[PDB]
Amino acid sequence: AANPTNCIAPVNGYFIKTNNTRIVDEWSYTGSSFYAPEPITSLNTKYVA
Amino acid sequence: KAQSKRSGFCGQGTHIVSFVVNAPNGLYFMHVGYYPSNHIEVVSAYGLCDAANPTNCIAPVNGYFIKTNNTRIVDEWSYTGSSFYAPEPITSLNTKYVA
Amino acid sequence: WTAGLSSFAAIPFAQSIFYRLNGVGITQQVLSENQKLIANKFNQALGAM
Repeated sequence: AANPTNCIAPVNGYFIKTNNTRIVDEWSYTGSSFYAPEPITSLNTKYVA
Repeated sequence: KAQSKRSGFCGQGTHIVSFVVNAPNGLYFMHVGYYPSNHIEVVSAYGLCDAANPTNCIAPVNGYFIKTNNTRIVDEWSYTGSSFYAPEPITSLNTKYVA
Repeated sequence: WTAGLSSFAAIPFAQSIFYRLNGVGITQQVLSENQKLIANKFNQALGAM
């Protein structure tokens, strides 16, 4: 709802609970840190989908 | 594997998609390439200086066509930059502009 | 920076050399200003060739 939105920049992706992805092969390498401004919102709002 | 970060060979100028075709006694390569087909001259604005400590400078494209905030460098439209398009680097000394 | 096509057109040759030097090496535009007769040294290198 706020202007920053979940986005895919590196491996990213993931599902519920915002970002739950690891750039490294080992799982949970990153807790969910990243944030950053979102440039635009795509169609099918509430989701970049 | 990757259209981006590739030396020109897949297609003249921009290359969008790459495909593999089985030629007789060999391998045939089919590639999708983008050619502008038209050129229109517009004045760029190499970045801008703002009261915010990080100035807005357009890293991806040379400059902004109008109002020091424009993004019509592509096929169509006259969309104005909202500053999301231009990344904000550390300010560099220049005359009322990132230059 | 010709990332895609020739849409970027042209930029001043002297300025382009300074920007490319800044990207290639830690030498910076402020350091280049501190350096004296950098262009003359480049001319000497062309003369040596």
